[PDB]
Amino acid sequence: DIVLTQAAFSNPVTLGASASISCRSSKSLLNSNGIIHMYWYLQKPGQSPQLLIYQMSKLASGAPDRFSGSGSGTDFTLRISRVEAEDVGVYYCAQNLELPYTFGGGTKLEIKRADAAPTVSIFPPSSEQLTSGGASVVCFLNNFYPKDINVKWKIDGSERQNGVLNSWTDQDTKDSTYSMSSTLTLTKDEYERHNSYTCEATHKTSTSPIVKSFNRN
Amino acid sequence: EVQLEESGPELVRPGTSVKISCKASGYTFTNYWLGWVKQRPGHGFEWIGDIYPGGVYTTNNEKFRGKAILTADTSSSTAYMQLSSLTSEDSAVYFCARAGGYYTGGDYWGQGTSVTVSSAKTTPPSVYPLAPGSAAQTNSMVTLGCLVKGYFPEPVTVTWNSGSLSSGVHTFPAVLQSDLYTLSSSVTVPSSTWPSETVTCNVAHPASSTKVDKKIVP
Ligand SMILES: [Zn+2]
Ligand SMILES: [Zn+2]
Repeated sequence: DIVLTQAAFSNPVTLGASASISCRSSKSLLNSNGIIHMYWYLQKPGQSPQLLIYQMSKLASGAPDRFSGSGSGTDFTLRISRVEAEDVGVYYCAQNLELPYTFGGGTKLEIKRADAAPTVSIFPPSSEQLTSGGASVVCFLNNFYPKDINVKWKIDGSERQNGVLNSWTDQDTKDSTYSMSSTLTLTKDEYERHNSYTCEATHKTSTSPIVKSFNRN
Repeated sequence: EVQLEESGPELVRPGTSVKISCKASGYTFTNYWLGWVKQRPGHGFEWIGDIYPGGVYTTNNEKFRGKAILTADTSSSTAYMQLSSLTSEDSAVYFCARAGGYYTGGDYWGQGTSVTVSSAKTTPPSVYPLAPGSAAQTNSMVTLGCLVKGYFPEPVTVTWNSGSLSSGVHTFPAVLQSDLYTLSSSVTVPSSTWPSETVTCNVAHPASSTKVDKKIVP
């Protein structure tokens, strides 16, 4: 298998600044026919891949000329002359010199933006859920930066680790923030035995966590 | 406009076979290679094989020997990929792509086909409204949401006001647990406009041929 090695992440890049992403192949991708079988693709969250560069340095149709590629035939570089917020996604190198054709593991491009505190909203279980014997307490933590965040749930003041389900968005293509959802799922029986429910977010924008809570009574 | 239109989401039982398709238009079908790639949830890409409909010629990834077979119907400008002896390892989104020409890469891509390989039964989602009230929610903007719980398989489609509300929406990736998926979606609108301006989430689950609309009321 020809192995293409790429870093999993980029350092955060300031909006409007240049960036570079590298790929190293375990074998030269230049043919005897003079063709270099190296391609760069971009996949944005929830989208199909897009070709950016073909034959190491040729600009694909439909790709903006902010993108360029170069290399030695063994080592390759994708450059972005001025990064845009919409460029966030995973960049893959790929080869079709030899069978089987293979891809690099992809490099995530991250945009650096100003720090932003999460907007935190908490929601008790709906009546409809309770009727089915379930009780989910939902906490949304929206539009924060940077992505590093920790959420803690407390019931009657005591940390609960059980029954939590977390989900995170990719970096937003417009405002370059992140969002997260955390759901504490209890049974109605247990939910109705306690009173206070608390969602606590630890983020670099605050010494004390951001706390949202409610009382069942 | 070159278009590659793939077949819809599949839920199939292990050990069976599935045949997914890619309908091409906008160019001479027989003049270009079409390829297929696999993307497992959270992972990279794996190349499966290429087919040249004017041949018919194929080039294949031997990692999939016996498992994948590529065909093309010149009469309908459709390429097919058949996957057999399925297991959960075959659960993935499969993409078809057109090769632009002489080693110029995959220039046009299909939208992908989600294949889930499982013994679990299809289950419609329960959709619960997330409304503020037990704690004045901030001051200029208000956040609402929907909790989509207990469905199988992926995917669901979430919109707000049938798609007319899109700014300020966050739909979170589903998480699987106990053989069922749970997803959440929030929407943030001006405080002065809810509830005067109604807000409703629409959750479509094509696998169960179910859609549910939940209006968010105070
Ligand atoms: Zn947002
Ligand atoms: Zn208890």
